Amino acid sequence: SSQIRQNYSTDVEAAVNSLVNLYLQASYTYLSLGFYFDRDDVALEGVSHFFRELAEEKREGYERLLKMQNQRGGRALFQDIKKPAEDEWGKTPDAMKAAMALEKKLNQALLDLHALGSARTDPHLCDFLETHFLDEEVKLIKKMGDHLTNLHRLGGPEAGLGEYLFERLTLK
Amino acid sequence: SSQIRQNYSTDVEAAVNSLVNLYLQASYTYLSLGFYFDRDDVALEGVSHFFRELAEEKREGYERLLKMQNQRGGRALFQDIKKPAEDEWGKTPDAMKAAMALEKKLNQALLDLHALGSARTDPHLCDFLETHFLDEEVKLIKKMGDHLTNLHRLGGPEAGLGEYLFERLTLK
Amino acid sequence: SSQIRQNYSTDVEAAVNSLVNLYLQASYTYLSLGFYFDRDDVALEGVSHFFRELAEEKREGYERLLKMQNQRGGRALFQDIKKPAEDEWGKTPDAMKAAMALEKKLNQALLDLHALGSARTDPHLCDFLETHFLDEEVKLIKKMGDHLTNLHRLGGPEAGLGEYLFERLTLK
Amino acid sequence: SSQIRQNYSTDVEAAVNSLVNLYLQASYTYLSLGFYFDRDDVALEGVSHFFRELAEEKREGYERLLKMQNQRGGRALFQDIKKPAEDEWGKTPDAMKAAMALEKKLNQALLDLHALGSARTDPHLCDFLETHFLDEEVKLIKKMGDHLTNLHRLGGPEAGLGEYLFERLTLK
Repeated sequence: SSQIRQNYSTDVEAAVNSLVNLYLQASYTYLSLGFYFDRDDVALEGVSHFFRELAEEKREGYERLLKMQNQRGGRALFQDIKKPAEDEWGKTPDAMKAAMALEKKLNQALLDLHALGSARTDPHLCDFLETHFLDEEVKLIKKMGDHLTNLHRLGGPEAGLGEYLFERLTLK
Repeated sequence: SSQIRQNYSTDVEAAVNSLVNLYLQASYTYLSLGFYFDRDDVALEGVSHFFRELAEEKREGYERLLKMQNQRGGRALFQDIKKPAEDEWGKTPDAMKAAMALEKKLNQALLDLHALGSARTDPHLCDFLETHFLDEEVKLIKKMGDHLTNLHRLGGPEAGLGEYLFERLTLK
Repeated sequence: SSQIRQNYSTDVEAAVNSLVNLYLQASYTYLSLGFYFDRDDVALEGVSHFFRELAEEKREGYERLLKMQNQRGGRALFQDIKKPAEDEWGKTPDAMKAAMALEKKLNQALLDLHALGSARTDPHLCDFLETHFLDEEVKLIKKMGDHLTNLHRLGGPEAGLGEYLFERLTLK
Repeated sequence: SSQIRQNYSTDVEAAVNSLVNLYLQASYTYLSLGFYFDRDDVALEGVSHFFRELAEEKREGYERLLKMQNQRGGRALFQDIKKPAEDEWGKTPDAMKAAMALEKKLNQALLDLHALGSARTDPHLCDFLETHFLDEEVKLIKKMGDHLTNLHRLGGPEAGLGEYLFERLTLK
C-alpha cells in the first residue's frame, strides 16, 4: 500500500491509468499524423507541425496525469498503446475530422473521469482536470473546429488548393 | 449581520474557523518541529529549515483562509491553539511521520470542508480550496511521503548517519 | 511508388519501422521507469529524472527515425507499443539492469539495422545511424554500465543507504 | 605517384572527377533554371531564388569534392560541362520534375561512388560523402518532393494561380 492515499479511490486510480492509455493513444496518433503530413506524397509541413505540437500537448497531458497520480500515491500501471486507427490518414479535412473525433473521445474520457471524480468526491482530481485538461481540450477542440470549418469552406473541386492555403496561411 | 455576505452558509463559516484553528495548530506544530530540529541535542538544520518553511506555508494557509473568511463576510472566530502533539519529536523519521499524519489530517479537514462546500453549494469556497489549498496539501504530503520513504531507505543500524545524509543531501 | 524514394529497400523500410516501434517501447519503458522512481514508495527524484531524460532521448530517437524515413520516402507505419516489461521495477540496480538490457537490445536492433543497410547497400542509412544513433546508444550504455558498477560497489550490506547516495550524488 | 596518395584508387579519382563534372552540370542546370524562372515571361522570383540556391549548393558540392580530391592526392581532371537538357523549362512543376530527375541522378552518382568506395576500401571517401553529400541530397530530394506534391495538389483548372501561390507562400 501507500502512505499518501488520502482519498484517492482504486476505481479512480484505474480510471486515471485508463485515461493515461487514452492520452498515450492520442500522442501516438498525433505522432502518426504529424509524420504522415510530412510524407512526400502528402507534404503539408504546417499540418505536420500542428499535429507535432498536438503530440507534444498530449505528451504533457500523460506526463501531468502520471505526475498527478504519483502526487496522489496511486500505482501507475501500463498496458499496450494500441496503434493509431489509420496508417493512411487521407486529405487534411479527413485527418482533421479524425483528430477532432479523437479529441472529442479524449475530452469525453476526461468529462467521464470528472463525473467519476465528483461522484467519489475527489476534489483535487476535479481541480487538476479543471486546471489543465478540461480547458486544454476545449481550447484545442475549438481550434480544430475552426480548422474544420475553414477546410469545409475551402472544400470543392479545387480542394487541393484549399489544403495548401489552409496550411500556409492558418498553420503558418 | 454582514451586508456583503451571499450564499456563504453558517456551517461553512464555522468550519472555515475550524480550519483556521487546524492550520494554526499545524503552524504551531511546525514551529515546534522547526525549533526542535535546531536544538543542540538534535542538530539537523536542514530538517529544521524544512519545518520552518512548513510553518510559513501553514501561516499563508490560515492567512488565505482568513482573508477569504472576510471576503465572504464570515466572522473570524479565534479559539485556543492547543499545544502540539509532542515537544520530543525524536528521530527525523518519527517526526516526519507526525508531520505526515498532521498534514494528512489537515488535508482531510480540507476535504471535509470541500465536501461541506459542495453539500451547501458554495462554488467560491470549492474554487478557493481547489486553487491554493488542495494543491499545496497533495504536493506537501507527497514531499513528506518521499522524505519518509528515503528515511525508511536510510534507517537501520547506521540510522544516525542516515538522518545526517538525508538532512545534508535532501533537505539542503 | 514515392517520387523521392531511391535505394531505400522494402526490408530497410520494414526494419526502420521495427526500430521505430522498438524506440517507442523504449520511451514507454523509460516513462514507466521515470514515473515508478517518482512513486511515493520509491522516491528517487534523480533516478526518476534520469529515466525521464531517457524517455525524452528515445523520443528524439523515434522522431529522428520517422523524420529520416519520410526523408527517404518510406511509408511510416505503426504497430501497437507493447507495454513496459514489468512495472514493479525493483531496487535501482534491478531497474538499471532492466534499462541496460533494454538499451543493449535497442543497440542490437541498431547494429542489426546497420548490418542490414550495409547488406542492402544503403550508405545514407549507414550515415544516419552512425551520425546520431550508434554513438548515442554507446555513450548511454557506457553511462548505464557506470551506474550499474556504482550500484554494485554501493548496495551490498548497506543496501538502501547506497541507493540513496547514488541518486543524490550521481544523478543530481 | 603523388607523395600523399593513400587508398585513393585511380577508379575513385576517375569516379570523383566524373562526379565533379556531374555536379558542374547540376550547378549549370540550376543556373539555367534559376535564370529561366527570373525571365520576364516566367516571372517567379521565388522559384528563381530556389534554383539560384540549388546552383549555390551544387557549387559548394563540386568545390567540396575538389577540395577533398586534393586532400586525397587525386588529380582534378576536368571535362566539358555539357549544356543543360533544356532552356525552355516550361511550367514550374514540369521544370521541377527535371530538377528531381537531375538530383536523383546526382544522388545515384553519389551512391555509385560510395559503392565504389566500399569496393576499393576507402573509409575516408565513404565518410566524406556520408558527412556532407548523401544527407544533403536526401534532404534536398525530400524538399523537391514536397514542392512537387504541393504543385500537383495545385495543378488543374487552377493552374497558374496555384503556381503563383506556390512561389509566393512556399518560396519566400
